[PDB]
Amino acid sequence: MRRYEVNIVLNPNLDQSQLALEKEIIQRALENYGARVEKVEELGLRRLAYPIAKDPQGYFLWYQVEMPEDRVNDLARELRIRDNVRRVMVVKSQEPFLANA
Amino acid sequence: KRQVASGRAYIHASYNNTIVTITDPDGNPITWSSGGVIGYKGSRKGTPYAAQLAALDAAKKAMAYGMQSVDVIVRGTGAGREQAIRALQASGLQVKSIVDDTPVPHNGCRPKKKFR
Amino acid sequence: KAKVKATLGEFDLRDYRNVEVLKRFLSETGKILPRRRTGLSAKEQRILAKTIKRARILGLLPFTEKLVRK
Amino acid sequence: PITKEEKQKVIQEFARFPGDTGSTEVQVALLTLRINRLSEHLKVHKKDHHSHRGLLMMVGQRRRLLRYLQREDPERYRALIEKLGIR
RNA sequence: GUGGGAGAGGGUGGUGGAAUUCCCGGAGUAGCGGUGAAAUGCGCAGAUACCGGGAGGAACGCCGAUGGCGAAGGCAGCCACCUGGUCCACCCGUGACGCUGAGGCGCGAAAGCGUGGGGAGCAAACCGGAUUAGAUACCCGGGUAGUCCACGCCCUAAACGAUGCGCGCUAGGUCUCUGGGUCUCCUGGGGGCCGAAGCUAACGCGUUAAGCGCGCCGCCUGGGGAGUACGGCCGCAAGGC
Ligand SMILES: [Mg+2]
Ligand SMILES: [Mg+2]
Ligand SMILES: [Mg+2]
Ligand SMILES: [Mg+2]
Ligand SMILES: [Mg+2]
Ligand SMILES: [Mg+2]
Ligand SMILES: [Mg+2]
Ligand SMILES: [Mg+2]
Ligand SMILES: [Mg+2]
Ligand SMILES: [Mg+2]
Ligand SMILES: [Mg+2]
Ligand SMILES: [Mg+2]
Ligand SMILES: [Mg+2]
Ligand SMILES: [Mg+2]
Ligand SMILES: [Mg+2]
Ligand SMILES: [Mg+2]
Ligand SMILES: [Mg+2]
Ligand SMILES: [Mg+2]
Ligand SMILES: [Mg+2]
Ligand SMILES: [Mg+2]
Ligand SMILES: [Mg+2]
Ligand SMILES: [Mg+2]
Ligand SMILES: [Mg+2]
Ligand SMILES: [Mg+2]
Ligand SMILES: [Mg+2]
Ligand SMILES: [Mg+2]
Ligand SMILES: [Mg+2]
Ligand SMILES: [Mg+2]
Ligand SMILES: [Mg+2]
Ligand SMILES: [Mg+2]
Ligand SMILES: [Mg+2]
Ligand SMILES: [Mg+2]
Ligand SMILES: [Mg+2]
Ligand SMILES: [Mg+2]
Ligand SMILES: [Mg+2]
Ligand SMILES: [Mg+2]
Ligand SMILES: [Mg+2]
Ligand SMILES: [Mg+2]
Ligand SMILES: [Mg+2]
Ligand SMILES: [Mg+2]
Ligand SMILES: [Mg+2]
Ligand SMILES: [Mg+2]
Ligand SMILES: [Mg+2]
Repeated sequence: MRRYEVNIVLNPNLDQSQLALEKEIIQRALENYGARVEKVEELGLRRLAYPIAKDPQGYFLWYQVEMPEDRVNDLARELRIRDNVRRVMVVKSQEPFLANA
Repeated sequence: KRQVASGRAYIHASYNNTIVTITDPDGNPITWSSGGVIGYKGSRKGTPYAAQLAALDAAKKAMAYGMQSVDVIVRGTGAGREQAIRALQASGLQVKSIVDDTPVPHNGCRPKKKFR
Repeated sequence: KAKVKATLGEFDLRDYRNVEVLKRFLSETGKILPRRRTGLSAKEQRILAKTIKRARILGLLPFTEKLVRK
Repeated sequence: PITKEEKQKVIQEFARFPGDTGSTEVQVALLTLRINRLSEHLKVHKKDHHSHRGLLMMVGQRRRLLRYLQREDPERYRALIEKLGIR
């Protein structure tokens, strides 16, 4: 079990039923791969610096987790199956290196 | 037979030749011109003068469609790139913005022996 | 010329999600600025590169831009 | 990999007396642990050579420690071998 | 052992953007391309230039260094996993357990071979264009193997620092990467440049020795003949020792 950050960028044009559904599916996927959720940041709609999936903007969520290492890659695969999820980036957690400090 | 009046002017400049394309604001070309469009044939098509005359021909053909404003998009490097921007500015078309778009790879493809 | 780091507070060089800061390390174009501009140390720079590239992958930062004037 | 308590369990197991982190017995034990791990990782990744060099080196070290133990106390050697499953 | 650290070190899987090519669509005419100049070539079955969409392969711009890692070959997008080496601090444990290393065994750029995939760009061979006394060559248009992946061979090289490995000893100055410290600086480990003593035929080397020493391995003995012949071993072959 290590400490990770799961980034998910999904389609901004979803309504509430839809978004809630993709989100719940994601929850289920984490629970299935044994990922405990330490904290969550959902920043939502933001303007991408380049268009992704013909959309100028995207919807952002961030999940800090602790999960089994061996499963992590697999977890990623699952999250990508959904069409509505444009980006998935899983990152091993790091301490906040500081500069001009 | 259009009445466009605002749009894009693309200047594609290589060492061999210079070509200009005047287009509508959503990207579809209206008129175009090049070194060879005006009488030049060989190496002579790469001179800055050719670029001048090509910009000017293109701007004429623009006036015929009733063009006024132009956003310039510059691609490539060759002689008379700047001469084409120049001629285009003093053409009677009033330019809005000039932009260098020259495409560069992130290193995809092997070049020909001449280019390595 | 005053370096990018010179105007900034204590800031995470590891935060790929923070655009408001990271933008200042890129040129007119999309390019990651040289140390001569960013004022960073070797290690600092080396981290900032990774962070930027991560953010780029996430669409939060541009891979390339276009040059005005000219 | 090999984590702290995974390793400690082995050190405790093979230590001669309390607080012995350094004895020939312990060094050999640890080396063996690493070796076996590496051998498992080389059953897959048969194409990873740079690690295989490491394997050769660790194997060498172990053989040196063993030849030394066997030279000094033969009984401790036989014991160590019986426990570990070497040779 | 504990506790820290930097890293294009390696293997597997996944993913991102720029560009080239091709296919689809719109818009749009008379050329484009290319050279010292040209021509072959491509374009009215609508090219080039411009916009949108799609497919596919290969390689990762800026960061990037005069930088880093590796035993060497060599290693550069990002992510995860599996894994090698190494540096520092603490002075904690073992108690000479060390160095080197004929043979052996393994790794070994590129090209090359075998079987099967893949194939965008480049491109030996080849097919053409022009230059020029001429052409098989330098320039131009095409183009197959190959370059890419899997597995199995091949074992070469300016495989270069043209400098075997290890340890101790012998002024400094300066730039730098990476640790620790009471951080003007000091101390440890790399990478460079000048230079003490000294060495060197000279050029140069000089705490990253080509100095002063010790241990062990490899190698040399005028040029050609010749890395040829014969023989042996290895290899499917090419061919290697
Ligand atoms: Mg021309
Ligand atoms: Mg690496
Ligand atoms: Mg790798
Ligand atoms: Mg078309
Ligand atoms: Mg013609
Ligand atoms: Mg024709
Ligand atoms: Mg396209
Ligand atoms: Mg195809
Ligand atoms: Mg560079
Ligand atoms: Mg280097
Ligand atoms: Mg080399
Ligand atoms: Mg490691
Ligand atoms: Mg002690
Ligand atoms: Mg004692
Ligand atoms: Mg040895
Ligand atoms: Mg011999
Ligand atoms: Mg040998
Ligand atoms: Mg080889
Ligand atoms: Mg090869
Ligand atoms: Mg052949
Ligand atoms: Mg083959
Ligand atoms: Mg050719
Ligand atoms: Mg001639
Ligand atoms: Mg001829
Ligand atoms: Mg020819
Ligand atoms: Mg070609
Ligand atoms: Mg010697
Ligand atoms: Mg120095
Ligand atoms: Mg220091
Ligand atoms: Mg310090
Ligand atoms: Mg030094
Ligand atoms: Mg002297
Ligand atoms: Mg001497
Ligand atoms: Mg002298
Ligand atoms: Mg010197
Ligand atoms: Mg020495
Ligand atoms: Mg000498
Ligand atoms: Mg002789
Ligand atoms: Mg002789
Ligand atoms: Mg030979
Ligand atoms: Mg023979
Ligand atoms: Mg035979
Ligand atoms: Mg030969």
